[PDB]
Amino acid sequence: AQKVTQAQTEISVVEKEDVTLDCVYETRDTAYYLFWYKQPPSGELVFLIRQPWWGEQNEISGRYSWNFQKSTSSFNFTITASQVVDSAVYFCAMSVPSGDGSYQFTFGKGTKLSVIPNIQNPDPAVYQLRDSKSSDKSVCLFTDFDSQTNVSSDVYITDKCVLKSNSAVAWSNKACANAFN
Amino acid sequence: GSHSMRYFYTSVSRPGRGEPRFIAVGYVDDTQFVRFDSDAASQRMEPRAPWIEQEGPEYWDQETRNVKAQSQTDRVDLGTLRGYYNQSEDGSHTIQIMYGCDVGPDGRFLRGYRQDAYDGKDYIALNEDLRSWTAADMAAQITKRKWEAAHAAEQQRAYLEGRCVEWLRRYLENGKETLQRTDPPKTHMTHHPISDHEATLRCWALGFYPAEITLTWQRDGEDQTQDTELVETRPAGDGTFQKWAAVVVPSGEEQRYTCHVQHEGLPKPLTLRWEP
Amino acid sequence: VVVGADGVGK
Amino acid sequence: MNAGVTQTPKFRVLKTGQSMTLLCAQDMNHEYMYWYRQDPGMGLRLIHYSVGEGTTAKGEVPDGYNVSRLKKQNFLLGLESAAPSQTSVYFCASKVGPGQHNSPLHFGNGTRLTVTEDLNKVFPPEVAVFEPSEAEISHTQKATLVCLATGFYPDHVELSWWVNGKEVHSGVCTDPQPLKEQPALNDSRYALSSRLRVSATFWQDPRNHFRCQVQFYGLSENDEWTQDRAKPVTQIVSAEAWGRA
Amino acid sequence: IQRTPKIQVYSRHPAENGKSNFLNCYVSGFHPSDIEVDLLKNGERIEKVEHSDLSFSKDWSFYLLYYTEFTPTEKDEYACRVNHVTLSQPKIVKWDRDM
Repeated sequence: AQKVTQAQTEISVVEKEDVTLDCVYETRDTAYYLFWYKQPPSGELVFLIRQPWWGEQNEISGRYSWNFQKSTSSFNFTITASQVVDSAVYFCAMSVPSGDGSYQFTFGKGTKLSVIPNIQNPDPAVYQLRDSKSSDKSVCLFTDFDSQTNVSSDVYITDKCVLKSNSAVAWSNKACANAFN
Repeated sequence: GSHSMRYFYTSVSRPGRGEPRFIAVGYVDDTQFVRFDSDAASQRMEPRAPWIEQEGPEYWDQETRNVKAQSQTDRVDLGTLRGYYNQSEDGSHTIQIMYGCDVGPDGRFLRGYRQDAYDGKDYIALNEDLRSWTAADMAAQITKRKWEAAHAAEQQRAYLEGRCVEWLRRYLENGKETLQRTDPPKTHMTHHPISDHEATLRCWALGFYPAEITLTWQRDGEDQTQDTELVETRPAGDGTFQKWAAVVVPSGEEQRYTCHVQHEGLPKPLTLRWEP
Repeated sequence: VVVGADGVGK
Repeated sequence: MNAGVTQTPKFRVLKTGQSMTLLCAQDMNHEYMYWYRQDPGMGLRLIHYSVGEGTTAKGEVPDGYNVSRLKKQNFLLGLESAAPSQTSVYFCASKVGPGQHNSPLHFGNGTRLTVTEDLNKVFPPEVAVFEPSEAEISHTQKATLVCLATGFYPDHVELSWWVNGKEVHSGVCTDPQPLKEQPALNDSRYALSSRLRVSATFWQDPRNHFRCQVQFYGLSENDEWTQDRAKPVTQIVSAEAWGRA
Repeated sequence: IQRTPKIQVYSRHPAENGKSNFLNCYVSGFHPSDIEVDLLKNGERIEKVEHSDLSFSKDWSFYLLYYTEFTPTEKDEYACRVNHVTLSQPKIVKWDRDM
């Protein structure tokens, strides 16, 4: 029985807020190490922290704090004053001695964190942009919209993109207005 | 009364001859109960006492993998320390690791130990507070710094105050019929004339457990250690122990000498006197 | 039972 | 200092039943090395690994991969015959070994491999810069340029805005991943959008040149190629706009 | 530094002639652990010799027990032959029950 479980797939919070990412490990081995890794959209995988089995309940490291509870077999991750930077995928993991004595890893499936900015003066608006090469082609820009707002036939409509301001783009091949609804 | 559990790890380098030899042995009190040898076809922790045999295969898996894990560390350690001491890789060398805990008549924690040694000399020791380390020379001063920064002591202490006692207690109950029972010393006396004026008396004690025993001589009722001799207590090979005490007396003055035997499994001390 | 292996060696 | 876990290529596209070796090297003198893959909804499945010079051994998903560890430094991942199943993101990794059990895994940058039935589904992007709305400028006194790469496959592009000859970053926003122009299709082609916001006075100055630039990673020179549209090789496709009163 | 082995030779049970028993050779207080230990019968090696698992004492000196089934014969003279890097040549020590 080697298992790590991040029952959270998708979870979003507004910036300048606490958020906790849950992680549940399951092992009969008693000399195990727990890890967390950050994966930014960049894709790379970065070491954040290690918990030894013998180690204490809370560890701190800047804005980062973890809660180890053997009883609950849990190793839940908390960020204070969440910055858009935080926005990433977060992997929980556990290492235990394999048969040859070498420590080897079990990773959780990961949890996608979106830290969405606080728009103080939402000025929602929609614009028509002209292609510069006079190709009469055009795109619609929905920007300055609320961080709450988050909507999306033959009309491609992107994700939100955080610049501070929000910004989604939509285009097609034959209606800027009805789009986004 | 007070009991113990101790593990003894021994790692020897064999340069060219292949991976270092590792051997692990576990004792409760004076009674071994487990073992591991890197060279054994087995490749698993093995029972050495009847009362451990009943541990399910998940016990033996975890014990095997943990102890193999340390065997690999010991391998890297040998090369690090050869590095620290600036020794050539021709020579064979030895890391020994002893650790374990004591419990009281009450079953509670009294003391823990973790001690290592390079080439059979103190290298580094965990102190009695289980929070600090004593380094024997400059090489171990490096290891200490590392272990201080890694909080390694907290790992030992968590075991020593934790699973070490948890399991000592299971062992002592599981196998109580051998471990908490005493075998009293079965004793006799021997007489060899050495000279035409001097002779030797030898006080024997046989098949006793555990191995702590006090042999002593008196002369007309008064303690005598002048011209007396103790042997190292030695194992019988059947879980019991043997030991003898000799004293040299003038010939024809044997009756004045008495031998005193004190052991856990004796309500009163025993007393012997040469009988032709 | 044995200690977990040393998390950092000498 | 140390590079860590270095792996190449960053990008590769194969026809079914072609072959490649992903190369990994680590300058940290680690004993353990690993090859993982990462696929949506499956996190990190280990393929093969190695606990020392000369000692490959299977992981939870070995089939169709093989590996070598001739030297401590490097760990080679071979695809002898490439399957569409093997389109994935491949991540090398290492770990110091028994000197430090508590050691975590050090990952690499990662290879993004796309295996396809036919290299005629490969297409470079078409890139166009769309100009700021006059509305935006007399409302917010700023000007958002959009850039749009369309119709490229595989999804291997890197977008960069360039103002008067120099790559910029301030004011830039780019979609995290390329979206699919036809999400029901396994062979679908891709779009990426990006945005560059500037003070209107900067956009209205016709001394300022804007260039959206998309690096596309496609066919190597060694791939054969028997069609009348240009070999879709690794190349840059740009789109340009000048400032405008 | 190298510590040289202490050697004791004895039986598991008080020795009576023609009687099932076990001959024992305890080597202790030696370092390093690479030791070579045969039991002898009238100076000839006995082939069925086992030994306890390697351990050590408080002072880090290693100790081992070598045993083998035996039936003493009022006749056959038994010993233990230890060989260790501290010794210029094998040490023989003759078994002495009357001790």
